[PDB]
Amino acid sequence: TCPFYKKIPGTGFTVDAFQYGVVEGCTAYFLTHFHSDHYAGLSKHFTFPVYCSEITGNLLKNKLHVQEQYIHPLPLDTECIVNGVKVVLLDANHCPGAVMILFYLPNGTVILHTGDFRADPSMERSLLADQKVHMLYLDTTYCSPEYTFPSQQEVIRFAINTAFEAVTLNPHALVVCGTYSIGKEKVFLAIADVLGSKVGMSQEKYKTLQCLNIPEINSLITTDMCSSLVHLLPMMQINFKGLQSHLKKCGGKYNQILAFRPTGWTHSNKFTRIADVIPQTKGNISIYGIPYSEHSSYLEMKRFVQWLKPQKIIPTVNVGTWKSRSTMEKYFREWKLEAGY
Ligand code: NI
Repeated sequence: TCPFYKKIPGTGFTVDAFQYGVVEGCTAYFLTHFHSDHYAGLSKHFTFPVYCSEITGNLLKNKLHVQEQYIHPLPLDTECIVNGVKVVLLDANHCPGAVMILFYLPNGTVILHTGDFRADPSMERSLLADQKVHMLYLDTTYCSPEYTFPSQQEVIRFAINTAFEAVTLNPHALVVCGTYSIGKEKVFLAIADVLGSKVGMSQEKYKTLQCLNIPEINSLITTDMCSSLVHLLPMMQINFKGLQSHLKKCGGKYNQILAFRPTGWTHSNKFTRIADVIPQTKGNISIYGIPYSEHSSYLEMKRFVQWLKPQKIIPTVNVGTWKSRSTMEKYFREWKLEAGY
C-alpha cells in the first residue's frame, strides 16, 4: 500500500506513487524524474493525470507510450494551479528533467519535495528564498558523514585528461562508457568532445537521449558504431568478459579498451583523492570506476537544510531500517542545534 512519505497532506496528491494501483483519494500523480524506481507502474494503460517536467513528458510519451491526453507537462520556475493548489517545479540538479516540487497548501503550509537531488548553493537563489518552508521531504540517499565525493567538474576533468592521454598514446584504443538509465550524460559527451568523435550507441539509447532537449545533440551522438571511438554499453557489460567480447566485434579496428564506470560512491573515497584513482587492468583492457554522483554529499545536504530551516523533515530514502531512521534523526537534530532553528 502507498507509504505515508509519498503522500502530500491536505491535497489529493501523491509523488512517485505509480506501483500501488489506484491510490484511494488521489486526484493527481506527480513524477519527479524518469528513473524506474520512481516511474514503476506507468504504461500506455494509465488514465489518471500525470504532472511533470517537459523532458519527463517526452520520455513518458516515447519510451513508455503514455497517452498524451494524460501527460500534463509544466514549465520550471513558474507558479501553476493544479486542482486548486499553487505549485512550482524547480531544477533538482539530478538527471535531465528531474525536479523538486513546491506545494502551497490552502491553509498556508508550504511543502518542498526534493524528489532525488544533488544540493547546490545555486538553489539558495531560486523561488525557495522568497518564503518559509514548513515541511521537507528529503532525498537522504547519502545522509552519513562518510559520504564525501568530489565535484562533478573535478571528476569530468579527470576523465577528459585520462581518455585524451590514452588515445593520443595509442590511436587504436577504443573508449567505452557504461550506462543503465538517464543521467551522467556529461561523462561520455565530454570525453567524445575532447577526442573529436561522436558517441555511438544502440538505437533504444539514441531514442532516449533524443527526448532530452540537449542542445547540439544530433552533432554529438550516433547509431553508426563504426564511425565512433567512444561507445556506450549497458553497465552490466562493463567487465573484462563483456569488454573482450565487444572488442572482438569491432573487427581489428581496435587493440585496447579503456572503459569507465560512473558509480555513485565507493569506499575508496575515504582514503583516496580523485587525482589518485587507478584502474583495474587485465591484458589490453583497463576499467576506471569514477565517483560521479547525482545525489547530494553529506556536507551539501547538511548546508541545504541548515539554509532552509524546515520545521519538519520527512526522509524518503533509507527509511526501511530502524537503525537508518535513527541515524538520520540524530543528524537532523544535530543540524538544528548547530544552526539555531
Ligand atoms: Ni533518481
